[PDB]
Amino acid sequence: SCALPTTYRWTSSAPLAQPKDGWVSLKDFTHVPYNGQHLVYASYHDSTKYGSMAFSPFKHWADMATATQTGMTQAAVAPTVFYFTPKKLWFLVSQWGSAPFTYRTSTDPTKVNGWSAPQPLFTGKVADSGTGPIDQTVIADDRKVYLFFVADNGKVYRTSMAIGDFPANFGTASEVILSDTQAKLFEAVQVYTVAGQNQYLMIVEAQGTNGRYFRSFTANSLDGEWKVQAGSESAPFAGKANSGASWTNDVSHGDLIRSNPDQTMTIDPCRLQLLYQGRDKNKVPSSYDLAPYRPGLLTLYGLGLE
Ligand SMILES: OC[C@@H]1O[C@H](O)[C@H](O)[C@H]1O
Ligand SMILES: [Ca+2]
Repeated sequence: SCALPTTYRWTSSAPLAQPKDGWVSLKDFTHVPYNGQHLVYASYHDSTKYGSMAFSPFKHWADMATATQTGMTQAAVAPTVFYFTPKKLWFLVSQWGSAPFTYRTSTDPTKVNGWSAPQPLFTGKVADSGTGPIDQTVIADDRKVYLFFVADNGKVYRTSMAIGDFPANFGTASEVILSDTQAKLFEAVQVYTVAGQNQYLMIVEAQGTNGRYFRSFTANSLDGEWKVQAGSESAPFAGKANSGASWTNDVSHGDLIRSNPDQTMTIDPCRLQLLYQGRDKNKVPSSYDLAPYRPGLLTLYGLGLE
C-alpha cells in the first residue's frame, strides 16, 4: 500500500472539456468507473439556471473533450453516483426538487434520462445557513449508510441509517461534526474509504485568499471524529499552492477517482487523482453563477528523492 502523504503535490491537466453550445459551465463532478470507462455526471449552468448532465462514457481523459454532453430533463444538481451492492442497483443522489436531497435508481447508470422518479433522501434543515443543506455525499460501511453535507456556513453535518434500511429518507435530523469559519468549511464535502490504509478520508472545499481549495481530514470510522490532515491554504489537500495548474487558481467541487463504483467510495492511495472544477484565472469577475467552470484532473506526484 501507499500512505496518504504529509505534504500533497500534484500535476494538473488542462481543462478537460468545454461546455457545449448553450451552456456556460460544467461543475460539481461525480465519477465512477463503468465497463472500463469513465462515467461522469455533473451540474451545468446555462445563461439562467443550474441543471445536471452526463458525458457519454469515455475510455481516456483525452476523450472527455469530445464526449457527448446530455442534459437531464429532471435536474439532479450536485450529483453523487454509486452502485449499492446490497440492492444490486445504481443510485444518483442530488439536491433540490422534491426534497432537500433526493435519490433515484437505475440498472444502467449510463442512461442519462433513464433514472427512476426521485424520492426523498433527506428532509432536514439547518441553522445559520443562507443556502440550507447542499453538496451531499453518501458512503457506507458494513453497518450503516451515512449522508454528509455542508451549508455554506462553516459546518459539516452527518446523519445515518442502518445499512439494511437503505434506500429510505434519512429524515429530518442531522448533527454538526466539524465547525469552523464559513470560509474554512464551505462547500463540496466528499468522503472516501482509503484502500489498504484502514481509514477514511474527507475533503471539504474552503474559500482561500488566492482561490478555492480543499482541506483534508481523516477518521478511523464514518461515525468517528474527524481530525485535520492538510488544512492550510499554503499546504492544502489541493489548491493553487500545490495543484500544478497554470490555468486556474481555484481547485473546487469534484470527486477523487474511485477504484470501484460501490457505496464504500473507495480510493486507491497509490493512484490518487482528483476530478475538480477550475476556471480561467484571467477571466474578469462576473456573477458566480456564470463563472466558466471546467473539469480538470490532478494526479499526485510519485515518490522521489528530494
Ligand atoms: O453548482 C451549484 C453549486 O455551486 C458550487 O459549485 C456548489 O458546490 C454547488 O452546490
Ligand atoms: Ca459532490
